[PDB]
Amino acid sequence: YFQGGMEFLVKSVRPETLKTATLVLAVGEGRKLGASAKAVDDATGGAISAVLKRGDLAGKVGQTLLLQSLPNLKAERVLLVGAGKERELGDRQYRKLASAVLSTLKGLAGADAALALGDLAVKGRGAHAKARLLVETLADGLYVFDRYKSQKAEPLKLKKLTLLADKADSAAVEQGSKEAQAIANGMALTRDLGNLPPNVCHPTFLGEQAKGLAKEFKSLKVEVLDEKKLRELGMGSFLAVAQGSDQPPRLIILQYNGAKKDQAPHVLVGKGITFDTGGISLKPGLGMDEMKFDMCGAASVFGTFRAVLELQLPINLVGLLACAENMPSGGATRPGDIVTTMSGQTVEILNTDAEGRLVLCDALTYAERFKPQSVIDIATLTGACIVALGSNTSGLMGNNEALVRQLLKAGEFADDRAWQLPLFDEYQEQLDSPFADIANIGGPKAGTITAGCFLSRFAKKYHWAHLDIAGTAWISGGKDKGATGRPVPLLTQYLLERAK
Amino acid sequence: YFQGGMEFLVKSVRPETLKTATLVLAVGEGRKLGASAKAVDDATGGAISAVLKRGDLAGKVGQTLLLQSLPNLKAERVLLVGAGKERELGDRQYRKLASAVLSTLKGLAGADAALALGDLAVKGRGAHAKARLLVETLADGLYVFDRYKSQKAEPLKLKKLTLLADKADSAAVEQGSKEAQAIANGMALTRDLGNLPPNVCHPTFLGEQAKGLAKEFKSLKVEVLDEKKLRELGMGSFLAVAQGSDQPPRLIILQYNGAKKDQAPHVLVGKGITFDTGGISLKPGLGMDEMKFDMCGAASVFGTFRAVLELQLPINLVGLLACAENMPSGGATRPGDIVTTMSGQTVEILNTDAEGRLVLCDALTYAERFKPQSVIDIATLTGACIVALGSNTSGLMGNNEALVRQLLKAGEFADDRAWQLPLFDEYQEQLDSPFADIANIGGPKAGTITAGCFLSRFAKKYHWAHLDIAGTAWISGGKDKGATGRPVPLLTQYLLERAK
Ligand SMILES: [Cl-]
Ligand SMILES: [Cl-]
Ligand SMILES: [Cl-]
Ligand SMILES: [Cl-]
Ligand SMILES: [Cl-]
Ligand SMILES: [Cl-]
Ligand SMILES: [Cl-]
Ligand SMILES: [Cl-]
Ligand SMILES: [Cl-]
Ligand SMILES: [Cl-]
Ligand code: NA
Ligand code: NA
Ligand code: NA
Ligand code: NA
Ligand code: NA
Ligand code: NA
Ligand code: NA
Ligand code: NA
Ligand code: NA
Ligand code: NA
Repeated sequence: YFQGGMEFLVKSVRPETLKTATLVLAVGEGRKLGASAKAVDDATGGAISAVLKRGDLAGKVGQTLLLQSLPNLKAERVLLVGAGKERELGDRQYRKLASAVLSTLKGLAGADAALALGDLAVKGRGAHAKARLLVETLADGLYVFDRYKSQKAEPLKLKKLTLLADKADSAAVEQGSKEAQAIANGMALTRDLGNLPPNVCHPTFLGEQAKGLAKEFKSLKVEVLDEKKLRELGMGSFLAVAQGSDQPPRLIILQYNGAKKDQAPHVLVGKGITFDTGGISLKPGLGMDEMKFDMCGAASVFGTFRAVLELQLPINLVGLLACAENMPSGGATRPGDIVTTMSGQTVEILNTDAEGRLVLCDALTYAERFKPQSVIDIATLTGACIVALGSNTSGLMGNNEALVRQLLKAGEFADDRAWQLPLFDEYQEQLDSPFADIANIGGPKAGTITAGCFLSRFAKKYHWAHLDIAGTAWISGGKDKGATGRPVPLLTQYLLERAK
Repeated sequence: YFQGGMEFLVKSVRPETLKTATLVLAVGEGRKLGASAKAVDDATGGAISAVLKRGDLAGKVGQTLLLQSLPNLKAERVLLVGAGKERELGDRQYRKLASAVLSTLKGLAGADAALALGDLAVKGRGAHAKARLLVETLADGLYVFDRYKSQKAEPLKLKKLTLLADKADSAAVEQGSKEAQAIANGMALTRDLGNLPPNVCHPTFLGEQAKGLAKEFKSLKVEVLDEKKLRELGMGSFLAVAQGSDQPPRLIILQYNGAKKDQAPHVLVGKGITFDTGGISLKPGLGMDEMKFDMCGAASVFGTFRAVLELQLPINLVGLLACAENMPSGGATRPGDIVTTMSGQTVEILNTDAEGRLVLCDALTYAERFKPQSVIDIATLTGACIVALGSNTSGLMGNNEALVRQLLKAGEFADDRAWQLPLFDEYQEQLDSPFADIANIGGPKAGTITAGCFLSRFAKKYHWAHLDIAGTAWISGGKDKGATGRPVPLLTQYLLERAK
C-alpha cells in the first residue's frame, strides 16, 4: 500500500448518498452531464445544473468549480472538474484532470475525498488501465522532498481518496490501484535518492540504503562489494572511474527469488554515478548541480525493486548498481589512459566524462554469471539523447528485438514512453581506437547510439536492452526541478507482464 | 477613462446590500475579519464565519475561496481573498492580492464585481496612493495582445469594477482611479508598440502612429522628420545608425501645450530602434527576437503622452522619438567609422551595436531649441544595466541632483522604481579616442555608467536625466513574455507632480 500519507479505496456505492468531505464530479464542455454527475444533480433537485447554467465553469480540461453543502447530499463539498468536449480523453488530458483535482483537494481542510470519475473515457484504456494511470498520477503527485527545509509546509488534511466504480469494474480498479500504489512507492524512493545532495548521497550511502531495504523486505538479499573486491574481480574500467574521488566505489547486488529456481532471472543494471564532474574532462559550471541526478539509473533499480517487493511478483530479479563518484584529483584517470575491463577488452578512455559506460560495462560482464533471460541497463548516459528525443521520451537500444518490443509496449501502457534507436553495425567503427580494443567515445555524430554500441560489446551473451534516461530522469528548472522517478513505471510494468 | 474594456466606479454604499455579480472581501490570516467583511458576515447570519471555520482558506495573501448565493445578500457570489497576517501590506503583496482577485473574476461569467477592500492597509499609502496602485494593477492586468492569433480567447464577461470607499475617502479614491486609468491606457499603447513584430513596427509606422494620436487628441501637435531633414540638420550619428537598413529613419516630434506660454517645457527623448541586429557588430542569434523591444524607450514616450493627454495636465511637454532600424548591409556603418554629430563633436563608432546612444545624442542636441526645464531620455541601452540592477529596477543617471531625486520619488510612489548610478568625472576617460572627440563605447567596466557619460556630453545645456530600461522594459521568457509598459507610471507620476 502507498506509504506517502494516502489511503486509496475502491467502493461501488451511489455517489449521491456517500458521506465524504469532498465529492468530485466531471463536467463536460458543451455536452450533457455524465451518468454519475446527473444522478447527483437529480438528488440535489437541479442545484448543480442551476450553477452550471450561470456559466462560471466552461468545462475545459482541469477547470474547477467548488461548491459547499448542496441539498440532500452527504458530501460536505462538491468539486466540479472540466473534462473537455471530446468523447475520450488522451493520457495527457486524463493526467491533467487528475492533477487539477489533486491540487484543489490539497488546499482544502477535508480529510477525504471521493472521485466519481467512472464515466470518463480514456483512449485505449479499460478499467484497470485507467486506474493504473489515475492512481499513479495522484500518488506520485503527493511527493514531497523537504528534509533540508527549516520551514516545512503544513501537513495535508487530506488522508483518504475513494475511487467510485461500478461493481462489475471494481476488481479491475482495485488491481490497478494496488499496482499503481506500489509503483508510486518505488518512484518515491527513486526520487528521494535522486534529489539527495551528492555530499550525502555517495556510493557508501547507497550501499547502506540497500542494506536497509533488505531489513524491510525479508525476500530481498543484498551484497555490497567494495573496491578490494572489484579489483579482485578485474573490474578495471569501473575502478578507473572511481579512482579520482575520495569516495570509494560500490557494486550493490540485489536478489529477489519470487519464482521457482528453474526460472532464469531478469537483471536490471543501474548507473550510479553519485556525482559527475566530468573528471579531468571537466564539465562547465553552469547547471552542474544537476549532475547529482547521474545516479538516477541506479535509483530506478532501487525503485523498481521496491515496487516488485511490495507486489510479491512471481519472478526472479537481480539488481546490479554500479556506483562511483567522478572527481578531478592528482590521481584521477586521464584522457588517453588505457584500462582492461573485466571482460578482458581494453578501452582507451578518450574523455573522462563518458564514464557511465565504464562502470556499466564491467557490471554487464558481471551479469553473465546469473544466466539471465533479460538484462536491462538504465543510465543517464548522453546529453545527445536529449537532443534526439527531448525530456519526455527515453531512448532505447538493444540486441534483441523481442525484448525491445516488450519494453516499448510496457512504456506505452505505463505512459512512461521510450523510443528505439538503431544499433546498426555501421555505427560501431566510430569506437575504433588505434591503441586499444575500444575507444570509450565516438565522434559528435550519433552520440546516444555510439554509447549504446559501446555497451553492446559487453552484452553479447544474453538478451539485452539499454534505457538512456538522461532526458527523462529529472526536471531541470523551475518550481518542479528534481528527480522524476522514471523509468520505474515502465520497468515495473515490463516485470508485471513477465510475471504472468 | 480606461479604454481596454473596463469601467471603474467608486461608490460609498454598504457592501452587504450592494447588487453585484461578485462581492470581493478580504480575509486575514489568523486575525479577525475586518469591518466590511464582518458587516457582510453579520448580514448573512454568520455564514461566512461558518465557512471559514471549516478551514479551507488559510488566509495567505492571494488565496481565494468563492461562495455562491448567501442568505440576505444581493451579491450573486462572494469572493474571499487572503490578506496575510500583517497589519499592513507592502506594495508587492497588495499587487499580488489584486492580481489574484482579477484572475478569479476573469474566469467567472459575472458582468461586474464590487471590491470591498477599504479595510486593507498598505505601508506608506493613504486612500489616493492605494487607489493608484490598485486600479493600475487591475487595468494593466487586463492587457491582451492577440492580433496575430487566429484563435482568440473568449471575451471576458467582466465589464465593470466598483471600488467601495467610505464617503470621506471617495474623492481621493476617485482621483487615484482616474489617474491610474490614464496611466494604464498609456501603458497599453506602449506595450502594443513594443510587442509588434519588427517587420510591422518600423520607423515609418511609428511616424504614422504619432499622426494617428494627433487625430485623436486635438491638443497634440506632431511633426515627423525624414532622412532628408535629418541630413539638413547635420544629424550625422543618427544617420549613421540608420544607413545600413532599407527602412528610412524618423525623428518624431510631439508637442503639448497645457500650460501658459511662459512655462518652460519638459522634454522626453525616446530611443526608438525598431530592431537592433547589432549591425556589422552583429549580435548572437540566441534571443535576438527580443531586440524588437529596443524601441521601448520611444514607446514609453508615446504612452506617457497618451496618459498626459487624457488627464489634460497643465504642463508643456515635448516628445522626441529617434527611430531607426539597425541592420547589416553592404552600406552599413563599420566599426572605426568617424561621424560628426549635430553638436559638432566627432564620434568614433567602435562598435555598431552601441547605436542607441548615437541616435539619442543628436536628439539631445535637437532638444536645446525648446529651452527646457528638464530633459529625460528613456532607452533600452545596456545589457550591463541588467547585470547591475536586474529586471525590476531601472537605472537612472543625470546631470542635476534635484531632477534625479524627483524621478526617484516618482518611481517610489508609482512602484515603478529606478536607482541612481553615478556619473563621476573619472568614468569619462573611458570614452577617450585617439582619433575623434569621443569613442562611442568604454570598456567592459561600468558599461551602464559610461553610456550615461556619453549622453551627458550632449546634455550640458539643461537639467537632464537618463533612464536605462534595458531590464525593465520587457519580460524575456515564459507565458508572460512581452513589453511591460515601464517606465510610463514613473514618468507620468513625475509629470503629475510637476503639474501641481
Ligand atoms: Cl472490468
Ligand atoms: Cl556500503
Ligand atoms: Cl570501502
Ligand atoms: Cl522535449
Ligand atoms: Cl505491457
Ligand atoms: Cl482621504
Ligand atoms: Cl512616418
Ligand atoms: Cl522617407
Ligand atoms: Cl532582477
Ligand atoms: Cl512623486
Ligand atoms: Na475532452
Ligand atoms: Na490527451
Ligand atoms: Na559524464
Ligand atoms: Na555521468
Ligand atoms: Na562522430
Ligand atoms: Na499581511
Ligand atoms: Na509586500
Ligand atoms: Na545595440
Ligand atoms: Na539597441
Ligand atoms: Na572598461
